[PDB]
Amino acid sequence: MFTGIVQGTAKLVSIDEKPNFRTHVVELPDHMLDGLETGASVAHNGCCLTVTEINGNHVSFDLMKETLRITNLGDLKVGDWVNVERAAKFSDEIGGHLMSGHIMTTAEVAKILTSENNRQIWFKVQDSQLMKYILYKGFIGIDGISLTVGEVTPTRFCVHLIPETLERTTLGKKKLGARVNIEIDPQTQAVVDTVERVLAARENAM
Amino acid sequence: MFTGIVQGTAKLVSIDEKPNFRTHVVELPDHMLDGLETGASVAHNGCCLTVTEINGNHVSFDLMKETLRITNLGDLKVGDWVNVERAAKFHLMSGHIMTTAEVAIWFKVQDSQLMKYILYKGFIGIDGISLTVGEVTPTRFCVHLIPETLERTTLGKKKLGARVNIEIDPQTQAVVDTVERVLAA
Amino acid sequence: MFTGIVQGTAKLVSIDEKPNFRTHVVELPDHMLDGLETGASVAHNGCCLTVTEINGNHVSFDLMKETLRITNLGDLKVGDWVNVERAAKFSDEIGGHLMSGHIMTTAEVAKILRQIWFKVQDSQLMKYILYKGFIGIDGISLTVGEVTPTRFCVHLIPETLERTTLGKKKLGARVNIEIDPQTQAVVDTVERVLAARENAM
Repeated sequence: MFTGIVQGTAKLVSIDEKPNFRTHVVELPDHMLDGLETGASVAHNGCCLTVTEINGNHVSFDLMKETLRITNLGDLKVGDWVNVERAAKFSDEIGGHLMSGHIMTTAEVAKILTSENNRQIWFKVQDSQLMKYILYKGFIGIDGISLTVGEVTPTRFCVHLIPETLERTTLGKKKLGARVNIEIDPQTQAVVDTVERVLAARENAM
Repeated sequence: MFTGIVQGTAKLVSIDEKPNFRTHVVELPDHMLDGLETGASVAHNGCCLTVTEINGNHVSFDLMKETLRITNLGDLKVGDWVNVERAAKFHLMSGHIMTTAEVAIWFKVQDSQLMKYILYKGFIGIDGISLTVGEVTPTRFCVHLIPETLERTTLGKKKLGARVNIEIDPQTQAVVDTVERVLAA
Repeated sequence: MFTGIVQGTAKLVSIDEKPNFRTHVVELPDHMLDGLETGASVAHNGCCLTVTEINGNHVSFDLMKETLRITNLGDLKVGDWVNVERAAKFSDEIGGHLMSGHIMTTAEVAKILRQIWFKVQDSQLMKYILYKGFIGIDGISLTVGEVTPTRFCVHLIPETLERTTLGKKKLGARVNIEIDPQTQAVVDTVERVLAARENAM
């Protein structure tokens, strides 16, 4: 599990390609190393990966072709940067929302409205069926970033940013068109799914 | 995430106003400073804000356009007090303000349409305080407050016509929306 | 708190009966002993219990008379096995599906094909048991398979089957049930809302 509070941005240092997967080597922030052992789970742009090897501030991970296909991770190139977050423990506060690290969909940066001191981004969902999990003032995961859902529509939703966000993540550098990993708030999906089942159940019981 | 159990009140000691943006400096109780770091979340009157700077017990937070638009924080004046809560650990609150209400305790809901989420025997977030809804009407609702609560928050000091931040219970919102979308059909 | 991720199985090596309570001594997997102290919470078959004593790898707990009729723990005989899990630790990575170790009812295995069908003791609770939802069985975090107004099933993977005592259960066996807390609230909110909807009429 993750909080959506990015602990750092790591740069992609090398890619080792294989038939069924790809190896990603990142240079991770020094503070992220203590306690870091192989097999640990780190989120890359919100996608949960496991440590395979560590060398100084250089950490390794393997990506199955599914992951590459389904997330923006498969489009990364060396020198590119990702948001990183180590797994959450019971002693950590949840600065954001409780995130799985499970990416199924991506969204596209549809529009950016920049003004003095402010930045609002609009995203367009790939799966409109998913908008039902994206509520006004709700939570949403973006490239591993926990964010408040601004105005939403049937096909898009937007978010308002603070400087802090722009200074800690890669979000601010994403251009129009950019594909971002999306993660629906698990707790929200659960609520919604549960209601539908109840309503279905009741409909039949009639 | 927050619990809605206020951990303290803090005094606003500095305000930096820029177009569509403020930076508030609050003086935090020493017991809330423990383990606080920049980037962390703290809710001010139920509103999630992010620490930008720590100077002793003086803690900075930026307030952006939407925040200013939707909450009563922009109304704060130096020397004013806010309900503060550090982020939860292991009612469960998002820290996302939907609207504000006026003390009419009975509250007159500014955006009356949101009443569909304010229900009897239900939870609600008032200025960061988790509460259960008492009686309602189409335009307003009531909450029953207790002594410790009044003393430990700025809610006590809240006078007729004063505005409060309303956090809709995320669960209820999800349910309500869901129900309608379904039963619309 | 608990995750629904069973940490092991332990054999009941002793039962000391009293009028008001009972004492079960289990033999805990060695891996579960480091850090364990009296007062520690350990779930047995998904039911939260407290360590009264530690004699080597044999750990003691007392069980209230009520808890005994209410759960399957009362059914235990020396030599029987239980699912065990220590409550979570600060340092534990957040995982599983947070369960409180509180058993609302039990169910009987009614058919086995691994797909197990169950029969709930307190059937008013079926409204919290939903297809595709979560359910706690003898402290195991599972997913509800098909459901009837009477019974529900689960489909078991071979690991689980050999990490827990679930796979060893036979027809007519009683299992401890933990209703997903968040599901209750939701199920509850729903009905509230629907009510409002009619009352507002």
